[PDB]
Amino acid sequence: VKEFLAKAKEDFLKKWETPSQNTAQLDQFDRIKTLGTGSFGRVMLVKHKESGNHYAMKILDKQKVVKLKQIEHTLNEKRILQAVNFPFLVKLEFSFKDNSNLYMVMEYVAGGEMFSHLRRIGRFSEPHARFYAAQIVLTFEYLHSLDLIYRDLKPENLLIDQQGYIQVTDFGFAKRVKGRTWTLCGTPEYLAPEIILSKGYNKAVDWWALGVLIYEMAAGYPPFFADQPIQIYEKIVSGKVRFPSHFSSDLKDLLRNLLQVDLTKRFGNLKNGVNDIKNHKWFATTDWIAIYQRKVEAPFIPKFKGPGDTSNFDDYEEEEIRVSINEKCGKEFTEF
Amino acid sequence: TTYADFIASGRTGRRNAIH
Ligand SMILES: Nc1ncnc2c1ncn2[C@@H]1O[C@H](COP(=O)(O)OP(=O)(O)O)[C@@H](O)[C@H]1O
Ligand SMILES: [Mg+2]
Ligand SMILES: [Mg+2]
Repeated sequence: VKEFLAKAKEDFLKKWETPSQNTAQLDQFDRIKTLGTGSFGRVMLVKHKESGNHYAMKILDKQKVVKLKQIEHTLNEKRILQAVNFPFLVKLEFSFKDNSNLYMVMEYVAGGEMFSHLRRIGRFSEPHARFYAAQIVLTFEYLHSLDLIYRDLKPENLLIDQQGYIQVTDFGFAKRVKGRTWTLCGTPEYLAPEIILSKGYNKAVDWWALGVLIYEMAAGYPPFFADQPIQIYEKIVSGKVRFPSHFSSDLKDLLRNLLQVDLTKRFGNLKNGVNDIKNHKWFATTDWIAIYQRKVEAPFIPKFKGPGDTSNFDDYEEEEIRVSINEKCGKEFTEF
Repeated sequence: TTYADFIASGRTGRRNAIH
């Protein structure tokens, strides 16, 4: 563990300093179906001609990135994603750009969003939630050791793979920062109090968001919800959280230490760091090594009828990919 | 119930980010 994170940092630093660039072209792919939309872009299933592999292609309209003031965030997203390598992070296979758009081509995770299965089933049992939570704990351990904050944990950005394991996607708000940072970004239900209160914040916001995720997985609904974000914010800063009757005492004790408004007391941010979380009683039955090596049997395995099957994804309205004869935002995205 | 209140709320679908 201790020595693995040292070797991992060296490969990351090499790619962080000299990122890959322009490793494919749009005409090398056939576009098939939209897998998902987000706040900023669209992700399509594509097939790579020479090879026949299916991939998931994220498409960002440069003008829309500019209008929403996401230039720096989008450059972080590609720079960080092409440099990381971890069993529970989507792999970036190609990236390129044209006159109008930025493209990131990822491995296709056919099992669908955690969001869809969680809403359909209603809630996950604690052993089921724990299996997923352990993968996120290890993923944040790895990312934080590289000085990375993720800042957008939620079931909509978590994908289930063929073996039933998690793949974290969407590095849109990820940032490499050694001190504090100040950007107000993320999803209202998952925002830590210190973000809302315009305090400088650090990697501890990821551990708060983990608490929210575990709650929502096990309860079926977020700990703080309302119809308008403003009322969500008021509940988050008040810190008062109620637990469902069926939560175990161990689960409630862990969540009280993750959903801790006081930065100095929040698990993950203390002297022992992530080991406070790994050593908690709720994880007593968790074999961290076996999870990392993907040797544990997944509690739920999605159905697949073949390569290119999208049945675990919702349908979306398809739109044409337009490319202008004139280059847009050429040098804003020079390093992409 | 809390579940009923959530399911009747406007934020049961996929959630977008704030910026
Ligand atoms: N590697 C992937 N494989 C399959 N589907 C994906 C992949 N990456 C993203 N998606 C789908 O596309 C959606 C949007 O992608 P994301 O990167 O989260 O875009 P945004 O930043 O706009 O939210 C996700 O919620 C998911 O459904
Ligand atoms: Mg997303
Ligand atoms: Mg995003």
